Amino acid sequence: HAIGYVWNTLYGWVDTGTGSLAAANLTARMQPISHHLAHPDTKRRFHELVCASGQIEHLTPIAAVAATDADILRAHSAAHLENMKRVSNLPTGGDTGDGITMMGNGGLEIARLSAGGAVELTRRVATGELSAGYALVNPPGHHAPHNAAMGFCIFNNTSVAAGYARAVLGMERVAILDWDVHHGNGTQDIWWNDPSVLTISLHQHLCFPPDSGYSTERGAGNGHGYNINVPLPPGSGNAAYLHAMDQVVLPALRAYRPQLIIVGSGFDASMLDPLARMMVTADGFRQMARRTIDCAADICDGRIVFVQEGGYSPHYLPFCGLAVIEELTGVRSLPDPYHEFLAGMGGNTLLDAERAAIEEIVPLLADIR
Amino acid sequence: HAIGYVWNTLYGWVDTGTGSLAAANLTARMQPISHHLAHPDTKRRFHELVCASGQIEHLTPIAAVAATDADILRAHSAAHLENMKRVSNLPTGGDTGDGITMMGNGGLEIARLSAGGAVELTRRVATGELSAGYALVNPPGHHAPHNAAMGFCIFNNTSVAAGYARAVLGMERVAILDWDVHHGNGTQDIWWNDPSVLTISLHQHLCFPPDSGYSTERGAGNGHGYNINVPLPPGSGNAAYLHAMDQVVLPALRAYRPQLIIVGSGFDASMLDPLARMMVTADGFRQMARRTIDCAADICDGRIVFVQEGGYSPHYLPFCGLAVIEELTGVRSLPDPYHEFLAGMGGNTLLDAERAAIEEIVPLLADIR
Amino acid sequence: HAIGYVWNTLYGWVDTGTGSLAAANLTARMQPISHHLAHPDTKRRFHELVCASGQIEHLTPIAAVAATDADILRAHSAAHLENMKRVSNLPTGGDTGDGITMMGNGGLEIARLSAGGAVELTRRVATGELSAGYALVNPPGHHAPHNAAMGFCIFNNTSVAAGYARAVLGMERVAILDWDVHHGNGTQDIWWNDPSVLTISLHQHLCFPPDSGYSTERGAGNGHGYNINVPLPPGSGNAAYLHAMDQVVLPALRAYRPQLIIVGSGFDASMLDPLARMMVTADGFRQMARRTIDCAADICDGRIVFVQEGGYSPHYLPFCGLAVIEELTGVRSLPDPYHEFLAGMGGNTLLDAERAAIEEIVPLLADIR
Amino acid sequence: HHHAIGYVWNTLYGWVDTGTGSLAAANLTARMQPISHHLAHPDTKRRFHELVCASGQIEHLTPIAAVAATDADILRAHSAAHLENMKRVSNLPTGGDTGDGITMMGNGGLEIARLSAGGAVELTRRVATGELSAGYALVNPPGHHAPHNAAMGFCIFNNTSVAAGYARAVLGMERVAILDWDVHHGNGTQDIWWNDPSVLTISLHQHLCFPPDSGYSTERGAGNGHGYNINVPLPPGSGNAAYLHAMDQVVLPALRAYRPQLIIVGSGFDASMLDPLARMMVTADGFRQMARRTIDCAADICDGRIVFVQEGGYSPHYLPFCGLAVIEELTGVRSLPDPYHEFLAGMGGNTLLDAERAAIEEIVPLLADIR
Ligand SMILES: O=C(/C=C/c1ccc(/N=N/c2ccccc2)cc1)NO
Ligand SMILES: O=C(/C=C/c1ccc(/N=N/c2ccccc2)cc1)NO
Ligand SMILES: O=C(/C=C/c1ccc(/N=N/c2ccccc2)cc1)NO
Ligand SMILES: O=C(/C=C/c1ccc(/N=N/c2ccccc2)cc1)NO
Ligand SMILES: [K+]
Ligand SMILES: [K+]
Ligand SMILES: [K+]
Ligand SMILES: [K+]
Ligand SMILES: [K+]
Ligand SMILES: [K+]
Ligand SMILES: [K+]
Ligand SMILES: [K+]
Ligand SMILES: [Zn+2]
Ligand SMILES: [Zn+2]
Ligand SMILES: [Zn+2]
Ligand SMILES: [Zn+2]
Repeated sequence: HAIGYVWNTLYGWVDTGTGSLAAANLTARMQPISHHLAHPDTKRRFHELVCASGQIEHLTPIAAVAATDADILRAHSAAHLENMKRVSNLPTGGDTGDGITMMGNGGLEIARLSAGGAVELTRRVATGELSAGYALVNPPGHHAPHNAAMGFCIFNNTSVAAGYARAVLGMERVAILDWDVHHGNGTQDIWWNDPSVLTISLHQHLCFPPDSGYSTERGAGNGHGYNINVPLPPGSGNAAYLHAMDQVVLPALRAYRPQLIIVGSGFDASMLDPLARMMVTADGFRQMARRTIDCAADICDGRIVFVQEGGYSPHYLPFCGLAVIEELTGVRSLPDPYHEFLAGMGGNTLLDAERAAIEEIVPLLADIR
Repeated sequence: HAIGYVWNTLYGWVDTGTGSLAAANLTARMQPISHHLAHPDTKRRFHELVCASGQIEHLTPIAAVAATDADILRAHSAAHLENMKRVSNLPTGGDTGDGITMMGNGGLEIARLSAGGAVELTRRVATGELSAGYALVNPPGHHAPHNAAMGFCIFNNTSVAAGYARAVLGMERVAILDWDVHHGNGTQDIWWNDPSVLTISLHQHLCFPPDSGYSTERGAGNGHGYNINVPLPPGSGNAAYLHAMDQVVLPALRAYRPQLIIVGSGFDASMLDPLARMMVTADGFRQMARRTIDCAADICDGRIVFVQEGGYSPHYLPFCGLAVIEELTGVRSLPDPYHEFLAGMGGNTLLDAERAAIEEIVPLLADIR
Repeated sequence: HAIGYVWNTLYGWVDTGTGSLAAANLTARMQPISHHLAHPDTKRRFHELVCASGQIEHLTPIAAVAATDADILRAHSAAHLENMKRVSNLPTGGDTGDGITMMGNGGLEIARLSAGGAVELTRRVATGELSAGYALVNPPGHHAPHNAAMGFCIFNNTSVAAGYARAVLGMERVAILDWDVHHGNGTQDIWWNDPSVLTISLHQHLCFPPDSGYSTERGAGNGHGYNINVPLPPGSGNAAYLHAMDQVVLPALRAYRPQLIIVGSGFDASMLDPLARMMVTADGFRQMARRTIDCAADICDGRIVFVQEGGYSPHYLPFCGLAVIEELTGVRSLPDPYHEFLAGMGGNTLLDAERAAIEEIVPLLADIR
Repeated sequence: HHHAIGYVWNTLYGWVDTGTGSLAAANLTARMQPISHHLAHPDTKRRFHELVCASGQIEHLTPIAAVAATDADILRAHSAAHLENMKRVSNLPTGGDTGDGITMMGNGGLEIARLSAGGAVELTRRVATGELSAGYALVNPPGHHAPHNAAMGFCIFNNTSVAAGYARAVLGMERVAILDWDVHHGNGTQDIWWNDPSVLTISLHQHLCFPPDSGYSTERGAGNGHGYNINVPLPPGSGNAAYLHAMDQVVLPALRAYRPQLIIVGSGFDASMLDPLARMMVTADGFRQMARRTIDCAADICDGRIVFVQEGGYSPHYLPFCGLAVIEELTGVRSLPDPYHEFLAGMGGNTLLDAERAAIEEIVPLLADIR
């Protein structure tokens, strides 16, 4: 039991610009605002709560090491890397291609530290120095496919980490479990043809991106059957999420027998998130983390690495993230002060449409060898 | 003919404090934040868009007139009025009662101007000077019952306005249609025994408060049948809302034949709102407004007054509000720049559970004489 | 009689980006920040106080009308106008030339409204519809010379107004009195050879720009003697400023007999300004305004137009501006709540070095015909 | 190429709730509109901390955890009555002002005030007794305006006096110096040690900037403490030349005469060229030279024992570079330019003006009475 924790100051310095989502735009009458939806303060407040709560005293700080060009090229194209260097070199940075993904001047340095934080924690868990950990990285990763930045993501951090373990550590099988509320299309893309990385995405159906995350997207060639999408309807809460964990996610992991589990740990499924419509509470994320850590203990010697994805409530995300940290440390010392306010809103009964969405995926488990 | 518009600078000066929802609290480790969820910038950004878009050139600006004690006592108890001016007269103000509802020293001035904005616009529409209008007030109203402040609401603005229309203008029947995503419990309470003010609330079921808004809440005594709740499931979008408008709301208004329609116009049912889980877009709000305004044209010579309630997306609320203003002016000159991004997310299909929730209410129409 | 007042919502929407002064830059480790020093909220808070104080009920609101190409060319070169059109048309705008003055895409719209606010107010004062007024414009103007943007100024608003007054309003003489704390180098340049616009600048010596504002800069050719710089030492307060008004500025205006006085009204000489080291309080600005308005009454039928320049204290600038507005309206209804706090800090004694700096300018007065 | 340099930051220093006003509270009747960042908002000091980390300076520092100041610690500098009153405000559901109408605190805010004073104490404990050579305690809230019996001017407890008190009573040092270069007069520190020659208190400040009624050169202490308080009031517009002249002519000679066993620096950066709360012209290079001179003095006279403790400073833009310059002088690692250097160097302040010279000359005769 030693739990690694990655925070780098520059994770809080990501420049999301002066827009809300896209850039500010006078002709469209999109007024500038101080905090873009993805502003780094949300994740910084999570870090600061980790410290102020005293959880930091039970964690082993791990320094990020910047990802090299060669590290990035394991997961991404040369053109993509060149384009990110171009944008980062501009005097005020700029949009990276999709119109909602700003990088500041010099912001490539932070993207390298974000991917490198995930890699470094993976490395140190795999040696046995650490039993597990949480890499509280920013910018996020899971939307970025081989040849682009997308959806606030510059490089696919979890895929860079999985690529490292496969290339360097002699790991035959790795699983990436993504519970960010948005479809992990980038991760799905990168490993589409590859059975050596089982990619699972639990998400709100068609939330982002628009035309993806269907359960019929199962990979190709040798990789067919090694991508599992679990699209859930808007309004799904703890009961639906936990049913999905018990009926689909955990059985998939046990069938596949990964040697390492990487969690794309977003908190944008929270009850208070502006960028999705789900009803998960901190206690829901707690139970999700507890189940996944316990699964890792059973099947891969406890080797589990959490890597921050999205989440957009500066108010509530810190308590969602703290719950996961407490499940790693085993020190449960602070309440969720929003518990009683949120518990009365619902989401804790499994609805028939939620049950049916999960049942659609159960047959795909038979094809995991 | 002429459309009134109320904005007062002090609506943007409401001091929501340094907490997120409740106050910042060091022992709970709730870190202070610049913008409380209910910070006035959200509604100020709506006002600024009304101006910057050119909509202000098609509106007649109407100054708020502070609500008198006489005005406030038509909706509220003598003890409540005394208690707010007791609280406002305290050296730094204080707690109105529920732990999420601030008032500053002299913050009664803003509460009076908010209610008075609704009254003054009502007076000018109901007397025939204006055809209709929008009062972009703050603080909001609909959670304040006869004897208390609640859920960010000091006085029940729409009920103060309805009370004025009844007692001063001699209207025999008024309807208040509340499409803020939270249950209008305050409005329901005030008029509970009174068939002369038909109160309708469309809302996310049990979102806030956690214990009201059931469709069994129908009024009492002579008021029985003149309160209609339409609780909707989380995830409901444009399709559910428009189905509710056509199957329940418009028929209720036609059966009742109000001489004035007041709309409690919240935008917290929007797709990007943190404080509910609904999926309405600016186009949904546009169609809701168009339907209600056309109903008013048919049954009460177009006498319709919109009064701002909640809504918590500083990014997207301005476009939701602008769409409603455009339906009043008839000048549709600015695209919603979020439309394509949000359209893909859904909410645009009437789901069986949404339809069933609305169908439960249809039999209640028979009792509206 | 009537006092005109210009505010346009877009003046508050100028996007100053994510840096402090220059852009954020990660190599330099200049961390992004929400409010650039020149963020438009400072001027917006002045506008909001004009309204909240009740001064707006004593003012005649005057809509800004976009400055035309012909208007701009009375102060600037064809090349500069075309370059601003070029930068504003770029997909995400850009650098206007100096590395720090930026325009967003379509930002030319705001620059035209800023200059056009000054023009429209000037027209309506000159015709006698209004006796005087205040144009609370943004972006500012006085650093922009004939052939460039500079120091966050796109067009020289007061020179566009002066040029309009000369060519369209028939005025043979105009004076521009600039009491922004920084040297009005742009205004000086534009009218350098022209005795028909007397240009006066009171400023902190070498504050910005670093190499101009010496009292030896007196114009050339027919314009020799018709530019007057009054550089003052850091730490100069109410005593120095009022002595400079009494000994130099008012005598210059009286000797010149302008038909209109345009004031470049900055408040960055205030006691709490980050971007200069001067000690002027709201009462100092009040007295400067009272004196200049009274001078206008004596020499040009009261024709005086105030046009906003700089000022960077969001806390205190609103009260400095309000004091000027109160001298225009004659309604003195709110105290400066900082009065006692700032009065104790000094600046209210004429120091020998301050007296000496002002006495250096006196011989230049003899040459004004 | 350096010995161990202690550094104190605690997350809660960044969580001090300064409210919704500018200076005093927001006030509707006065028409003081609410604002996100109060002048004294903790982000300014947090931006300094984050630059220490992002610049790589943190790799050359020894992080030292704050230890909460105990009642006994606070009572070496303050009255029992003052300690008791800070508890009450700290219990209020949203906190409140503590006395003077500009000194906001929270429910629980005493926790942070104890951690601020305790950061100064803990660094002092480790520097004295030789574990560390020197250090910087980047604390918040600040200290120097709080006198024996009150909170004042954003200060709850007098952090540097709590540290000096510990050094005197617990470590048994006979002589301590507190050098305060925050731009405002250190009236609280002056008050606490007024009668006491065992703590030499020096304050460089803008004359009558804050408070409005103190900091004259005739305030020299009383009784056995007569001659062991030295004020150097300077005129508005004073810059690097004035401050370095003051260091060379008054401050450093005073320290050499007094022979303190420990030098505590009340390290504010509100004398900077871009500060809203004073009218001085010091640049980061100025603060660099001031720090270099003071550390070298400590090396000469008290075995290098020097503890910097954060006081004021209100430019979130520029303060981090001023603070970083001081940190670089402690580590000897000079890896980042001041990006404002050229912009500010043209503004002046680097020539000694006659009135500046005169203000400093007035104080030189007081050096004769330091025994
Ligand atoms: O955490 C995340 C980020 C998700 C996400 C990112 C960006 C989104 N984009 N929105 C817009 C809005 C308006 C116009 C164009 C695009 C939508 C979702 N996913 O994991
Ligand atoms: O627009 C609205 C918003 C209603 C609303 C009402 C109550 C809320 N309070 N939440 C909390 C959270 C934590 C602790 C106590 C209370 C938050 C939002 N009504 O229309
Ligand atoms: O009110 C004003 C302020 C003008 C002003 C002009 C230029 C400025 N440039 N500042 C920098 C700062 C850092 C690096 C380069 C340049 C900063 C302020 N003019 O009237
Ligand atoms: O760093 C500092 C700043 C001190 C400071 C002290 C007192 C201050 N008082 N401000 C006001 C302003 C308005 C009304 C009452 C009081 C403002 C600043 N001291 O070291
Ligand atoms: K795969
Ligand atoms: K996912
Ligand atoms: K009723
Ligand atoms: K409702
Ligand atoms: K001239
Ligand atoms: K000037
Ligand atoms: K002493
Ligand atoms: K001092
Ligand atoms: Zn996401
Ligand atoms: Zn609501
Ligand atoms: Zn200026
Ligand atoms: Zn200070």
